[PDB]
Amino acid sequence: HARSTGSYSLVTQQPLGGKAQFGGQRFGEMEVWALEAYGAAYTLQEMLTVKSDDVNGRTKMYKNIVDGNHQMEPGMPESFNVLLKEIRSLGINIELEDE
Amino acid sequence: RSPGVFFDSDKGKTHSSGKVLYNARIIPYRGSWLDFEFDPKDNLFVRID
Amino acid sequence: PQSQLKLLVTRGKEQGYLTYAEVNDHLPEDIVDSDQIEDIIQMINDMGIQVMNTADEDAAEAAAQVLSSVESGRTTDPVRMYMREMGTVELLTREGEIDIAKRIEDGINQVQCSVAEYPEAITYLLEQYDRVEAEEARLSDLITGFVD
Amino acid sequence: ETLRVDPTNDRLSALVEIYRMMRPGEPPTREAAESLFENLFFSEDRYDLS
Amino acid sequence: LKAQTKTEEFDAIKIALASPDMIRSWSFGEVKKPETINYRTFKPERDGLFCARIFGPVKDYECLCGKYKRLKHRGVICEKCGVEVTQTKVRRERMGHIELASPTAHIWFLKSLPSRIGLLLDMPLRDIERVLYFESYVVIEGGMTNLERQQILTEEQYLDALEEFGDEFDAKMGAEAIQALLKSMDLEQECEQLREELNETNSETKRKKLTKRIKLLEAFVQSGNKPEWMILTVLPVLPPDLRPLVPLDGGRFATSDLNDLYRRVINRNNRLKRLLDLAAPDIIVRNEKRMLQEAVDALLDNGRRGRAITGSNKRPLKSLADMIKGKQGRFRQNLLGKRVDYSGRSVITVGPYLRLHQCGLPKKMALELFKPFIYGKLELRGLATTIKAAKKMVEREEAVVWDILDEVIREHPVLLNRAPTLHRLGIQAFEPVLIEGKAIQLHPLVCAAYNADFDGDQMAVHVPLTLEAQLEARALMMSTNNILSPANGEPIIVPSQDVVLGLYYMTRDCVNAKGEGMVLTGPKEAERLYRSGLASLHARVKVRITEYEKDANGELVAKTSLKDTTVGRAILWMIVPKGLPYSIVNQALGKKAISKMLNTCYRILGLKPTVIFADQIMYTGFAYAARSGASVGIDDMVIPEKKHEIISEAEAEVAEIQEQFQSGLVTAGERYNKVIDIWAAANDRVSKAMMDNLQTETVINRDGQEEKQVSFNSIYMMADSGARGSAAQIRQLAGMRGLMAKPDGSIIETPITANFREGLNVLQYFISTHGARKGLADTALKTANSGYLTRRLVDVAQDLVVTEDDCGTHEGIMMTPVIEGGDVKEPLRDRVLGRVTAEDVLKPGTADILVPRNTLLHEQWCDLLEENSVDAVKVRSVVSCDTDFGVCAHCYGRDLARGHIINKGEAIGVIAAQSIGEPGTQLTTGGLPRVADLFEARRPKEPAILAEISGIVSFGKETKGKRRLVITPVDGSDPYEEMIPKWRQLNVFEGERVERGDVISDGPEAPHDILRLRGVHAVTRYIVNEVQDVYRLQGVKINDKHIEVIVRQMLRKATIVNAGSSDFLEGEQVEYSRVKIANRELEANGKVGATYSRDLLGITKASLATESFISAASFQETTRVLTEAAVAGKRDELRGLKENVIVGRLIPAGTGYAYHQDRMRRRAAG
Amino acid sequence: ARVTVQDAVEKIGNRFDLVLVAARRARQMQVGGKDPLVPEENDKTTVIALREIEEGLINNQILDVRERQEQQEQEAAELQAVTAIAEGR
Ligand SMILES: [Mg+2]
Ligand SMILES: [Zn+2]
Ligand SMILES: [Zn+2]
Repeated sequence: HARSTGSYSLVTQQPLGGKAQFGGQRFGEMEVWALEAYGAAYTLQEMLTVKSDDVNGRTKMYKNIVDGNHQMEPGMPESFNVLLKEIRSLGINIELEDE
Repeated sequence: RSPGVFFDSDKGKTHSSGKVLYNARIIPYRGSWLDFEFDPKDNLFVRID
Repeated sequence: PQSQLKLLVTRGKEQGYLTYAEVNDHLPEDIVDSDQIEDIIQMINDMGIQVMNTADEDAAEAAAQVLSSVESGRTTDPVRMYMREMGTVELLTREGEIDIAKRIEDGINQVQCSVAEYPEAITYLLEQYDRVEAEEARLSDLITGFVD
Repeated sequence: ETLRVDPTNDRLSALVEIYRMMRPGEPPTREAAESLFENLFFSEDRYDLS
Repeated sequence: LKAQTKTEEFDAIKIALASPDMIRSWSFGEVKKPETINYRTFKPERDGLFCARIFGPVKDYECLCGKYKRLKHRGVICEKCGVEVTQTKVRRERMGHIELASPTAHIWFLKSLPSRIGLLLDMPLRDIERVLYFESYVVIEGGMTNLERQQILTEEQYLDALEEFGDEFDAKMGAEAIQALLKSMDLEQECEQLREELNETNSETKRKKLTKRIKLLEAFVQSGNKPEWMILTVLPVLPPDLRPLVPLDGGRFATSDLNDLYRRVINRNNRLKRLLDLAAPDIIVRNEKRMLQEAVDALLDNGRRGRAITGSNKRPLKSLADMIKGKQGRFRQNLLGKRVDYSGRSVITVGPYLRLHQCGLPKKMALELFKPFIYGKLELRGLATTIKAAKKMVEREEAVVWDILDEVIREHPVLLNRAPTLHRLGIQAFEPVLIEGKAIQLHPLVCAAYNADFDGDQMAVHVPLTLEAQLEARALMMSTNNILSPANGEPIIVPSQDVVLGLYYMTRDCVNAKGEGMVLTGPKEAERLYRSGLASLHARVKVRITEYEKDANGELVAKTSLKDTTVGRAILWMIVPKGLPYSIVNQALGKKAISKMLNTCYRILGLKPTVIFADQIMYTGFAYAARSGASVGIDDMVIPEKKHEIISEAEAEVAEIQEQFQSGLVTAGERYNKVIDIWAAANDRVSKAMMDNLQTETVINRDGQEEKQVSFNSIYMMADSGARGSAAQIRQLAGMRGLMAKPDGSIIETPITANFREGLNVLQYFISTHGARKGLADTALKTANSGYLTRRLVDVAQDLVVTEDDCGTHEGIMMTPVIEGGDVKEPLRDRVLGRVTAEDVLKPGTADILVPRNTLLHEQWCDLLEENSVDAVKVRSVVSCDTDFGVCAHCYGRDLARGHIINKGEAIGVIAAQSIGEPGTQLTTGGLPRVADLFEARRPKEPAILAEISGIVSFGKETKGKRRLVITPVDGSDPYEEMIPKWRQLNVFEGERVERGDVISDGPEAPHDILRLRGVHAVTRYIVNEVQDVYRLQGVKINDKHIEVIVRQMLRKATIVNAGSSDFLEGEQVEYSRVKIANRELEANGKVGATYSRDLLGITKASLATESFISAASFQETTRVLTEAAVAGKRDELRGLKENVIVGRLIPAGTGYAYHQDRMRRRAAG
Repeated sequence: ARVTVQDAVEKIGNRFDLVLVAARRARQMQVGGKDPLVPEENDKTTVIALREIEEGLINNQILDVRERQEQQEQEAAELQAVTAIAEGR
């Protein structure tokens, strides 16, 4: 199996095969530890942000990939944002401080 | 496990006393379980299910 | 001779471990609840755990466990507290219904008479009917009909 | 010794304690204790070893 | 400069209690209706759980009613139905609310066994609940009459008390009561009273709880939170898109359970409003309030209570706390796993032709993976008009695109990963080589690191998209850049099986062969002699070789001589680069020697030579192994001729002991032991028959009568070379196999006399079955055990990362060889290798400094220490490092994929844990659970008690439960008397003196005791030596380093003893403490500095302590953590690995360390 | 291709900073503001940058100096333009 950019899940935006075109491989915690033991942060950030969970980041990246510019403008992963909303829906006030 | 009566032990680990223990269990094909079991004080007990 | 919950506690501590079934029956006849256990396994588990590896602090994980044992009656489940709270109210007697209804009649008719003794309560109705025949209102929005 | 640890006295009392054990939180009834206990291991409907 | 308002790159995070108004701030409207959609035109009903007016348009930039559909009109609020036309994504953002008719308890705060309302009010739970359900009254601010403030009453009691006092006495019931309670409470006054009361009465029981509560109170005050907010006024509603109503096939819908729950809450609340306006009797409105409480509680956390079930479905509806918690243990989405784009996977194959730095990548796979790159390049050169055309081209697979792919593949690395990822080598970067096929070709030498067989294991590929990812992949994750195990310096690139049998068959000699004894000018004509069939590959021959040495300063010296060697070794020498001695290839070349070859090559010539050398070694290995014609026949396994006889005699023994049991000369158990022993001996006899016979039995002649050497028999060559097979397995092939044990664990006294070469009869096999199944099951279990251990370990370390460079401490641990029992169970050189010296050590004579001060001890240095007789070296360690909140590179050590000293910012905790846990599959009191118990600090079952203080001791009192031991220190007082249970046999001499930490009894010792009584270094030595005993017993190499960092994490906490800054008994960070006292030794009070006591914490307990709550909310229990942090108003500054992973930004380590550093400095500064 | 970064690591010792600096340089080339300091073998900007690190003609110091110079290269251009902005008075 192989995938570049496929479909995406509605609830949380994450790669999901709907066409029998398969969803991406799952990058787990142990794998994250593997990237953590190596000195590679960017591989990991792009792994769990732009390549996957960032709804803006994925497209904003794709345009750069085709433009011939390799970068990332990561933003915030949609999962953690969903968790912000889920926590904040309770009587719990969660804020992002400073600047 | 076949329906009927069944006699077990649970020796060792129970209450770490080495005193063992003994329990009988009546298991119906369909219905409630009838359990009988001792304790360290040698007082017989019964529990449904 | 008695006090219950010690007993499962003191035994759970000396053994160092208790099966998930061991606490259920050894629990007092007071707290039988299913979701009761959920947090109390977490209580005994930070102090000497058996969930069948913890904090050696203990202490307040006992005093608060004794507070939950005293908290063991009211099963909550508002169907219950309701069914019980209404179950106090005494059944009505065939004549008692008439008593109460008569009391109602006395009350309402009182407020109605009090309304009729107010001049403005009259004048308002007059002006309102003056608005009805003036096509500024309708008959249904003033009266539901008189006696008739 | 088991009898010494027995809180009950007569048949009805034991039936009350059993009914209270099976379905706690709610008031016992004579017909309810009898019905339950007879319907547990003694009923041709609710019980079979085959 | 004005700081900022609108979105920037934020720092940290804050969590706290929400105000009703604060809640209303998020809310852009109140949802007044349970309705969702119109049921025909599926558009949302206005102000309902799904609403366009409150939340957002159903379609991008399009008003609901359809008035303004144009992308022009934007900030416009429509006149028909107010909807600002904006992207539908803001329906995933905007919150909502509900105004509750009656106050409602927040179930998380009400019951989460710190019942927060309860311990804030010092009011027991059952009283609070009894109030909430209107089951009794509770006083509030009772003034001065008859009654306590927190006191609770009943119906009659309240009526009576009210009749006595109309005013200046107050009581309520229900949620309103609890709210009035909390609101009326003045924290300041309570504090003022608590301090005094603390000061007056002296009792442990009193002032302990007193001081704890005052601490809690002042914390709650500084939090900014106010008690009232625990009682809900406004209830926020979650955005509709996060609880979708979205349709499906067949016209059917599907929706989150949150809609059901919220619907219940709304309906019951509205009904309560109505019942308030209709003036219902109390019996009713109370019931409605209880129902509302239930509804809200079920909406927030449905875990508690009775677990309301969703419509038509038995399964309990999933609530918001169940949305945060998730399931499958503790997993927060960034933890359990995440689906990732630009990736793939498939079955893998060999591809021996590959260089170590590359891997075969299937054509189609590479096409699909690099698709955007392919588009971009295609329209970059101008082969395609537009992106669409590029798509159409590669979809047509026009012949051109392939070449384009060859461009984008060249310098662009890819990541390869396997399923059981343990150590960091589990993922390795390679360079793609286009392949025709659907399978991924993986370099053989890497098969060791992945633990990947060829039996159908699958591997996954990832693409390093951004520039930084490509460079991270090439300079870090690259195959060739990691040639060494992070656990220990030994090469992980060591040739595996076919290759080692190749070099073994190559480098070797028989007694007589072609060209025996002749002489040749060099390896060239040696190989030239072999390839022409004139000379045998293995023959004793003198040849002229030129070996170099770099022994001159930075310079290669050349020398040449006549070496007595074999044709094969001479041929092999052509591969060996430069300064390596010929001696390395002149051996028999086994799996170990072939490894030490590569290792020495690396520590001498450098990286590149080691790489290319390794490659050539693999190629020649496979080549000559292929040429060797090595096979395995049924006659290759030779059964001892004397086997049957050993069987017979040992079978006589059993009849002897049997006849003895029949005559009663021996008991039953004694008979059993005897027979089992004689059979157990028979096994070893047959084993050491077949072993000699399979070993030296080849008898051949050179020019004489006879002579004998090591056999050229195939299976022997395999087992001996280290290719595969072992004496234990060969034993099971030829000689009889073992004695088996019944499932009971009782070993049968009738062993399996038949072997695999012979036929196994029914019984023997049936008896083997148990051991087989138990083997499979146990291995399958120890997999999970190893994984779990790795998890606890990475949880206890994690954020520990090299931070400073050199702390500059003389402190360290004393390194000597282990010297266990007989000679040297582990050398000194190994222990001190790659480690820095604490202080300059000396020759036997002094004023001579060989190793100055702190210098990394590498191969040459350790060899210099070996030259001299030096028996010990003091070495700096991670456990003794003075650096706060991390480790300095100077103290850590060297070891890495590179032989150089550890880099600044490399995360060593992760690799420590990984390196400890990876071999843990190979582990079997003893075993892996022993390792677990060790790292957990757990006190042993029947421990030994050390002497509390030095000086003469005596046995006091008499027998009740214990017989008291009274200590008598020479100079000091003797308050210390320890009551030692007397039914346990003692050790200590009642008439003799015993030093502190002596043996007052035998048995295992609790590491807490070792720490407290003996020392930090004592206990840090105990752990490492014990766990290393466990590993080394199984033949596992793990450097002391990793275990030492785990230890450092274990002892992280401490408990204060004296005072003058912080509280008495507080468990706190040694880092925090030491920082505060070292800061307090000067300035401040001249010295007020407080004493402490170092404390040993088990790994699972030490993992519990984390500053970041986002981190703790992951692996710990989510609800409790979130609540406990919320009431304290805890501010998470990030700074750690896990939290930054969750929030999805660069890790505060590795490459991102520079970023996080610079940022951390910019923060808390000008 | 560049098989072993050992020499590049040798130059700038941190080895993470190698990745960072080489990334910066590879960016200077990839979206072109600039051109290679060493012959391009068809090696992508990644490897070209790494080579540039190996030859010691590229590193944090050098790059920072060049960029700081360029700030004034552009500052000298706008010198009349921004001084024409006296309308702020
Ligand atoms: Mg396998
Ligand atoms: Zn409109
Ligand atoms: Zn240090």
